[PDB]
Amino acid sequence: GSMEYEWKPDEQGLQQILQLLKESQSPDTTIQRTVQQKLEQLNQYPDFNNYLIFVLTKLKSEDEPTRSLSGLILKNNVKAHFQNFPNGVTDFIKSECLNNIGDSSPLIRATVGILITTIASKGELQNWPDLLPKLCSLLDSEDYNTCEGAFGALQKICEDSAEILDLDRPLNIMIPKFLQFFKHSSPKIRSHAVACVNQFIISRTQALMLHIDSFIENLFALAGDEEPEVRKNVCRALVMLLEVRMHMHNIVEYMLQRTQDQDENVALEACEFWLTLAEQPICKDVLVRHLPKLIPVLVNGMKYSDIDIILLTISDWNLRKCSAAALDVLANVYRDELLPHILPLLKELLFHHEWVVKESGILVLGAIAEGCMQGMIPYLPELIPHLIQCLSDKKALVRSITCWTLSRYAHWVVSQPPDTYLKPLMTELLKRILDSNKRVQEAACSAFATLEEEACTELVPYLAYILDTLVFAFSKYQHKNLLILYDAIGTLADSVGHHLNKPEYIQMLMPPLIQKWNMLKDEDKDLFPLLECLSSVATALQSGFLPYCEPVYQRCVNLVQKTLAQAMLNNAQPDQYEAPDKDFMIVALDLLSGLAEGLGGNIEQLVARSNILTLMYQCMQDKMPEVRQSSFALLGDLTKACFQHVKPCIADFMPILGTNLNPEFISVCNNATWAIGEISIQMGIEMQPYIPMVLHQLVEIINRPNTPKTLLENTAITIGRLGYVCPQEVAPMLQQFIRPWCTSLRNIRDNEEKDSAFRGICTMISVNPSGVIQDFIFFCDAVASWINPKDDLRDMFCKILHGFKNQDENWRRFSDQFPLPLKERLAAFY
Amino acid sequence: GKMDSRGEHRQDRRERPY
Repeated sequence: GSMEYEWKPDEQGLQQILQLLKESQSPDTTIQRTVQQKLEQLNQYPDFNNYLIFVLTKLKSEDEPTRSLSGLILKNNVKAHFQNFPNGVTDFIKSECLNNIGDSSPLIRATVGILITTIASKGELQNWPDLLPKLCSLLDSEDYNTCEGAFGALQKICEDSAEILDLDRPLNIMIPKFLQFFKHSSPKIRSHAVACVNQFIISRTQALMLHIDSFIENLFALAGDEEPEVRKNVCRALVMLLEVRMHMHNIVEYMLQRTQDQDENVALEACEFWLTLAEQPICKDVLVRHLPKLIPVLVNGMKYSDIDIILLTISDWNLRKCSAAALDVLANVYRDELLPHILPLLKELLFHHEWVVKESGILVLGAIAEGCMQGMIPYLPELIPHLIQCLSDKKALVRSITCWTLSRYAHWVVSQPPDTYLKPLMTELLKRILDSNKRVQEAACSAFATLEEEACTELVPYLAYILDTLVFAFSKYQHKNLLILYDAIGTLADSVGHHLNKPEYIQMLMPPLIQKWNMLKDEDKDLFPLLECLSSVATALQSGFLPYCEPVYQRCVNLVQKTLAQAMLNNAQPDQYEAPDKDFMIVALDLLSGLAEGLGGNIEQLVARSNILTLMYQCMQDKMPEVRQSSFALLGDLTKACFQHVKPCIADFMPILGTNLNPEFISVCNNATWAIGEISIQMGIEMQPYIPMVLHQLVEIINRPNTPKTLLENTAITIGRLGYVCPQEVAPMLQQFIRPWCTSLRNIRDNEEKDSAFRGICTMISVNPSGVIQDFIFFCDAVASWINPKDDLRDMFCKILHGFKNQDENWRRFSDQFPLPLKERLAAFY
Repeated sequence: GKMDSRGEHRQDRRERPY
């Protein structure tokens, strides 16, 4: 009795909708494409969705391929167009979907379930607030399909939306009910519970840390459960808890015994545990014992599955990748200390005949290279040739993995004679780069890139064959590997530097890049790598690139102009104008950057008669850090190129860099900092006024923990130059910045930047000598960094530095505290 | 010089499984 309610449609649209569904099930394809569009077009009503769900709930006298299809098209009508949703009509969807879930038919259960989940995750958890309490009340079990359906709905809801739940904070009452179903008889319910709870563990919410003590104790009881899903969610829970928590004695045996499970998915869910463990500092003194059982298991998984060989695409994270990664982080934890565990296996598999295993062996060699590098060197002189000859294999996977794994020992290959190792590697590598198989081209290129990156100037004599084969591949490649070809040539010019500047090498390399240059338009995204490629090439061709400087420079300035214009338009009126892709600015600037770094003063004629400085001053204020990074880099290159044109704009530049000194934008800060450096050595004494704005930030930056060494080096050079030109304003900070300055300035070459930096510090010390005394050790340390100093600089060190030593009794007790080689190098050199 | 997303990009997109 009491009170009730319901909804009733009419015989109007039900017949037409039923004909549209019965014909929307037609075996023809044109009928599906027609009727499905007509139904996605008959949504202009507020009542239509109540028609569909009326077919789902009350139309109990109709075949299920029609009912479930109606509910599914309702799913798409809510998930798709939900802004024009009638609220009162959707109420019927809420009540009917909520109360008709325990239907005995599994199909209706599944479609209603996905209706509830899509209504929740697409309709948010706010507008409908009586859903979760009624689901949790319906969760107290009855028959079977009821609590299982509402439970699964809570699984997909808790899998999608999770943070938002942290309804009077209801999760406190959720966990015990899960625990009530945590010791359930049916395995599926439990597998739903574990996966339900596994979402709120990495988020380390405040509701679980109270009900966790017995939670995990109970979690261990599901160790011997048979349903692969239960093992999946449980092992998942342990892997996730390994990151935010520190029974380790038997869990290692359960996991290692479970790593060889019959299901590769579950074995993966248990395989991430080794990554999460090897990341934490606990793995050092807990994992070491039972390893000889672990290593072969990993190698047992590192072979390609029977499934994956046929799809060659592959997935993106498998037991293969997870095993290789686990072996990676473990090798990085142990360094040379894992040779015994593996070496017999390598000696075996590396010379097998069934290649499916040999591939695994070569991959394992690639997996321990970075980790166990120092202990692997002695075995190498025989290892590489077997890989060299392995490059001549006929099967593709072994050839490619030979390219990459062979590429991983680029240092030892290039740190030995060339005609012995580097020449044959380059030869065969180039011969397999021109392959009929795609992955061999891409992986062989991405191996050549590393080979040049570690080889550098050793590639000068062979540039004819290198460029010949690489441009043969240029005209012979496709598109997805062409990006990596641009990578290879860019890394080339970056590696072999100026020695590229020969007219016939230009005749090999430049005609195709000019063809690709001419055929492409400005709105084509493929210009992103090309310019970048040319950028590095513009660094190497130097003055030989003069005949083509005008058009390239012009096109870059134009691109910048257009992009900035569009930016302004989107800034003034979003609803009418378009927003641009600012990736066009950076790359352009990069080229311009590189252009200066290739031509120097030869760019003069171009920089004056082109309103480009103003464009830079407009770029340096944008929102994305990338354009400030690249724009400041260009500012440095232009400052060292020509300063007769930049001088006035300097007045409006230094304040910008005054606010662009921020470590949160590392990629920018360095460049910004570097700019000031190249400014000071050009501004001379004129650099005087702008000091108090940049200096007090720079010194605070140079004494920071967890700071990249490149930023401390460019900051060091900047402070040095600011001191060389403005010693009276920079000098008093010596007690405050002298420590990490020379502490970090030990890992540099000897040219001009370090020279002007040490001139600056020498003038600043001659002007304020009181600052460095208590830390003078460090200074002497830095003085041990010079191998070829100039005459005047040498005099600067030996004369005054001699003054400190001449004022002879205490410099022994104070001197014999740092190593002898530097001691007698300073004592004999200065 | 420049903490280049160029050099870091072309370094990252070098293909490998390990």
